[PDB]
Amino acid sequence: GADGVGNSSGNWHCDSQWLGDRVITTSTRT
Amino acid sequence: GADGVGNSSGNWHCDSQWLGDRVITTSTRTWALPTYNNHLYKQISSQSGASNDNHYFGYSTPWGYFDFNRFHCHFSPRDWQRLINNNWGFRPKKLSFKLFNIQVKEVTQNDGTTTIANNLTSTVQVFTDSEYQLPYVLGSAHQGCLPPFPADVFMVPQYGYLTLNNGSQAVGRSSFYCLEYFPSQMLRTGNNFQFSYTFEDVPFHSSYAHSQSLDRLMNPLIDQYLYYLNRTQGTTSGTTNQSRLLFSQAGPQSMSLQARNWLPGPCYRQQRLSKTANDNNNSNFPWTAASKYHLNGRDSLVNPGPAMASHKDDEEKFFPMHGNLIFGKEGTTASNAELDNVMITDEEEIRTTNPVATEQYGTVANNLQSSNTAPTTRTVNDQGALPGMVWQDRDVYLQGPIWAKIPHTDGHFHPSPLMGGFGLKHPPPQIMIKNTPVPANPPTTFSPAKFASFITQYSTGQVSVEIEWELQKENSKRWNPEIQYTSNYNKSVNVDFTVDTNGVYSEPRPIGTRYLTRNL
Amino acid sequence: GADGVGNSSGNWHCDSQWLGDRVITTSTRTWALPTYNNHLYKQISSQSGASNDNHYFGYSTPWGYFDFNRFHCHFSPRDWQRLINNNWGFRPKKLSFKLFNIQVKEVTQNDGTTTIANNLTSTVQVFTDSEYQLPYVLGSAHQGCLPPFPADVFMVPQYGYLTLNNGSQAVGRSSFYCLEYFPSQMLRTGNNFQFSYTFEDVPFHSSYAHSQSLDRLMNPLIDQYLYYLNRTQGTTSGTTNQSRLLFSQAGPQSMSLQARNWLPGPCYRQQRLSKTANDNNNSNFPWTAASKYHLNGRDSLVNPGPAMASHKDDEEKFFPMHGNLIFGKEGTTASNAELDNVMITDEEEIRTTNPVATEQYGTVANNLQSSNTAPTTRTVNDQGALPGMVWQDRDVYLQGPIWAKIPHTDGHFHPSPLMGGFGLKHPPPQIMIKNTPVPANPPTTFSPAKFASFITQYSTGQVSVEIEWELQKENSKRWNPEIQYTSNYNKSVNVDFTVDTNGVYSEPRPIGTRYLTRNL
Amino acid sequence: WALPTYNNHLYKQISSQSGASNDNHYFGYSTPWGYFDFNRFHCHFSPRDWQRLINNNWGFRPKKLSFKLFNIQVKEVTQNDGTTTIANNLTSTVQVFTDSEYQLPYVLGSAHQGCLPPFPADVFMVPQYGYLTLNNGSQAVGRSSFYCLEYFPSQMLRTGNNFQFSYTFEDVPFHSSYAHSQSL
Amino acid sequence: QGPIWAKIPHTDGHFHPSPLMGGFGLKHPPPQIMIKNTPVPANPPTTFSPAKFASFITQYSTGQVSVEIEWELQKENSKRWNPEIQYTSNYNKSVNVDFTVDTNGVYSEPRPIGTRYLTRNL
Ligand SMILES: Nc1ncnc2c1ncn2[C@H]1C[C@H](O)[C@@H](COP(=O)(O)O)O1
Ligand SMILES: Nc1ncnc2c1ncn2[C@H]1C[C@H](O)[C@@H](COP(=O)(O)O)O1
Ligand SMILES: Nc1ncnc2c1ncn2[C@H]1C[C@H](O)[C@@H](COP(=O)(O)O)O1
Repeated sequence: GADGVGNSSGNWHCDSQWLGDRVITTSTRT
Repeated sequence: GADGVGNSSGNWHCDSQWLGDRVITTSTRTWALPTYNNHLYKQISSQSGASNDNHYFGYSTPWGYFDFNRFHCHFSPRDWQRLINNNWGFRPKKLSFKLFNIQVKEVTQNDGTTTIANNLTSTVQVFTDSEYQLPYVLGSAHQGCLPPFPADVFMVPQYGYLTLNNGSQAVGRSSFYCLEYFPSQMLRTGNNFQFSYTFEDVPFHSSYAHSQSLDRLMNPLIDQYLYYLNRTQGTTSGTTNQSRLLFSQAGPQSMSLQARNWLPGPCYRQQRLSKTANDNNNSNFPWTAASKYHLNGRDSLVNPGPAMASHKDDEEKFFPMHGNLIFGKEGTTASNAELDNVMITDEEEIRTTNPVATEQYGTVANNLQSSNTAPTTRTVNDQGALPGMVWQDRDVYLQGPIWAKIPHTDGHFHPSPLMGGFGLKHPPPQIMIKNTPVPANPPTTFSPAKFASFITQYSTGQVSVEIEWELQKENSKRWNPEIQYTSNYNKSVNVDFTVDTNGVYSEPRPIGTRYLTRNL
Repeated sequence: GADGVGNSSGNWHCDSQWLGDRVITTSTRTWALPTYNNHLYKQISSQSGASNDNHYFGYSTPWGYFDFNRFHCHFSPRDWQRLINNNWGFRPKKLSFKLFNIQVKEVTQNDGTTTIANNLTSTVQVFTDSEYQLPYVLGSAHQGCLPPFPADVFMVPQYGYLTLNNGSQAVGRSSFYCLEYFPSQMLRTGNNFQFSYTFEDVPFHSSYAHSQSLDRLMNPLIDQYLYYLNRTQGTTSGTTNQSRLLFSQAGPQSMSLQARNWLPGPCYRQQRLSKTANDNNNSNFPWTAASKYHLNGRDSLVNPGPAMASHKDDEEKFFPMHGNLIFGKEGTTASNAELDNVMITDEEEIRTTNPVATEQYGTVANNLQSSNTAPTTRTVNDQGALPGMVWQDRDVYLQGPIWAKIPHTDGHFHPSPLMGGFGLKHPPPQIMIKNTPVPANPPTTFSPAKFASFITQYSTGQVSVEIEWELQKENSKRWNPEIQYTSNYNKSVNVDFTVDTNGVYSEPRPIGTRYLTRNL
Repeated sequence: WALPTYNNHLYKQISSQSGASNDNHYFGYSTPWGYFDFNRFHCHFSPRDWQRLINNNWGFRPKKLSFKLFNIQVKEVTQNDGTTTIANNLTSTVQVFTDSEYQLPYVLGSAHQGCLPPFPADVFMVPQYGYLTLNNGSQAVGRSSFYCLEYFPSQMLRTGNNFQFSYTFEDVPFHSSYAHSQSL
Repeated sequence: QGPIWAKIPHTDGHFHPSPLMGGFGLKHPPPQIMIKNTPVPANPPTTFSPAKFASFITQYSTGQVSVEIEWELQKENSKRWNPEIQYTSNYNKSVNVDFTVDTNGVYSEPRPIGTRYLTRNL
């Protein structure tokens, strides 16, 4: 990825939901 | 390439992998560049009566330059080991030069505090002397190369050149060069510089040492069918036996008398020195007794002369007066350092093809012997070239020079860099660099006077050099093991080729290249 | 090829015919091979304190080898005549090696009678060093070549090689070679061996001699337009005539003073010897007064040095101290033979391009002459190479060496075999041969001990070598007849180049190659 | 290689000496057969090769195999008076076979001698085959096994005959031609 | 000069089936190759004998043998900066040459040779 100065290079993804068969854990920290 | 402010114009490429047939060395370092000569070209020259053999005339340029004419710039200690211990020979092939991540910081001394900030709108200028129109100042063992250790930062050297001179003065045929009269690419932050070069055909280096000798080349078991004269008088000496011409058939017994097909390499005798500071003469002779040449009535020391052996067997203490390259250990003043502070290189692998540097060359006749005259012998101290001579060149060490620009003259003999390496007609061109001058504050009234008030600023960024190396694999039917370079497995203080307690990389010893054996 | 017991695996091909443009020499001889070193590799070395310049270290191998590095191996006396008297020059082109009609005889000493019989189920082993991994021991004037006379039988020599050594001892960089670690073809009776080789590009030999001279190259009738200085003082000497600078225009009169474009070949002075055992000094100086070189602190005699002329005009009795190849007559001990038992070769055709071996080289200045100082002259005894020098190489004789393996070093000058012939990077590889060891009777109980009880046996058979030769025809506008080699038509005792009363071939004299004249 | 006639063309029952040792008791047989072995690295690698190998590779392993017997000669000896004469018995044969079904006791991999000489120029004597079986002291049990190598199909060779054999190693982990720079 | 392989015994269980003396543990290792001289009856009697034959002509066999083995290699991939230790011959002035025949033709292996000279991490 390649962008600029006043443009965030990512979002705050921190969440977890279940699939009954599996689970996805998303974590974001500073 | 063209991008923006908050976008890196390059990545950190520093690695090396092998192809068995060849090896690619990628190296990246961080560099810093000041403003040299205050944005000015200056005429430099020899001090008014300060020295005679050191007279000179030239100029100092506001430009800096990049250099990596050292093997340790590209190979790591380990890689160099693999290379040395496995290959008959090797050579340079391709080249990739890259400049990126440029930042121009301008500094201001306000009160008693130096503040440094970003001057984004400022540029830097690069160009490569590919037409070879600027004096080639590389291949002279100068400093300012790329750091052996990748983590180290370096300062970009300044460009200065010499010209024809008559003492402290110059001749009308001298030449003044302005690097501003060269088209150069100017770069802002986010701009990068690209360059690709292709090495010419140049003979592999000798990463080998001969297991045979010049005089020990024949068959130990069979006798020659040729005859030589070995007795001029000594007969059945008793009665009436003055003299008689007697010839012998060469045998394994007459080993140093047999007919020969080849001669040793040329020579230029060097003075013998001992490392023991008491074997030597109690006199200062590093100039009045050393071998030197002179041009235009100017003495110059013949430092790395023709390739000659350092010492004969069973000595290993007598080195030639500057008969080899000497490297200075890390942290050691440039002025009169101790013997235990330098690393002297031993050229004892070329004993079989080359004459000993300090020893003589041989015997020559110089009279018409007869009943009236006794035969005379002359000790030859200097030998030009001869039909039938065969020699091995010097050696390259992990920290030695790589290439050298063969001078553009009417004639050359065996154009191999005396300091060692690859002699190139057209070597990796010079890459120049300089901070674009920024005028400080100008007056509201017009001034014809030369501008000399500039904003103080320095540049910084990364540089990347990729080189491909062709390899010559080893094909020997030697039964017993050959000698290999290795680290001392013993319990040790510091680790060879490593940083210390306060972060300083240090190269313990010089590294030869000749560990593998090939015949004659 | 693969056939049976009662079927010859080859024919006797020995003949030579001419193509006017080239000549093919076919040669076949009968060979015999013993069991060398008792099926063992032995470490050989110099005697514990027997000699100093003759120290050595190497090994003795159970293998034999084939050699034909002598011209008389291929050319007959007559052919050599045609060749010499007709061609400007010549060279090697192709090669065909063939082994056949092999028979393995095993011998047993029963009581007081040696019985010899056939061991059909026994084999012999051949292989050719084409990768040049075994020390090249050929081109050293060794004996064991093919017999000059076709009817003669020869013994196949033994292979022995030398290595790097430190006196009587060896270095860790020395090399041990086992010829068993080479893939070899094993042959039973009815098997044969085949091999084809192709010579590289190598300059024709000089089967000619110059009719002009270096200094006698200009025009006898016209004067030069160049000027030289010939008078420094001698003026109209009488009144007030101390000195004056006077120049003359070169004329046919000032023949040895005219401007020159070229120089003679290099030189390395040799001592002058007389064939008359009374002209000489009453002292034994064949080592203490002879020209020699030294490597690694080891003296070696410079036998066939640079190509220099043997004697000046009107002498023909003074030969250089080993300044040429000397051949031994048939039937003459290897230890101190008489002067009337050897054949010394005269190099008196190269007088026009080469300096005299025993004589000096010339005059050199070595001071700044003036009113205060008298001009000084130095007799030059040793001259390296120089821009503008031109020389002729040595000569090849009917019984001289043919080729020589140019050593694999970093550098060579004028890589022509000092003993004469064709210098080859890749010369006709070495062909090895040895009788496959046959275990004698073994014990019913197992023994880990090295086996050393073998059946005694020797091999025999024929060998064939075919060589093609490219020729350089003669194109001269010489009006008068040139000199030709010829036999003495006079009533004679024995016939030149022939067997005697009890069957022994003998080569009367050495045969030069330079009988035809070409200009400069 | 050289091969004698072992056990005088006879299979012999061997066993422990009647009360000579206790932890060394044994029972087996001695066969008239010899065998080939090269279960030593120096049989294949030269000193130099071994160096290249060692100094360059993380690890290594065996893959394929090619066995060949040739140039066979059968010499018969006769002691006439006080002189041993040796000659050629062309019409005589030799017998080879390979235990590929692994039915004969595997006697290799026991550090025995008789391998191929480290040095190529050296000649060696072909060892003799002998095997052991279940034993109760100096005696044997009923469950012991007697093997006759003659009950195996074997190829007989005259002079000019040769023997051929190809084998393929199974999957076996590389050897550690390395040493750890870290510790546990 | 060490062993190469070893036949893993055919039992109900093994743990870490590596030859204790070192090398490659093989379920099915290079089979055994047998050799023997075919018995040749000496001179027989004109009268028939049921007795076991034990009079043979004394004879021995000889010839060549060839063994070709292919070896898979695992190359070295280390980012070690400083040099590693290597096996080498003593470059010093020496008596006899390591791994060589002597004055009367006897090959001799000076020292044992390890295999572990290169370093890898954990
Ligand atoms: N480093 C290097 N570069 C180029 N040539 C080398 C070098 N070292 C040795 N030589 C030799 C190889 C050629 O035979 C010869 C050409 O010389 P010339 O004067 O060009 O005819 O110079
Ligand atoms: N016998 C023989 N073989 C090869 N070359 C010869 C010989 N005799 C003379 N020369 C000359 C011919 C080439 O001009 C030169 C090449 O030298 P180089 O050092 O190869 O550049 O050497
Ligand atoms: N030389 C040798 N041969 C085979 N396996 C080896 C060897 N050395 C170590 N191992 C290990 C590798 C497998 O993970 C394990 C299988 O054991 P198992 O009992 O087979 O389940 O044994």
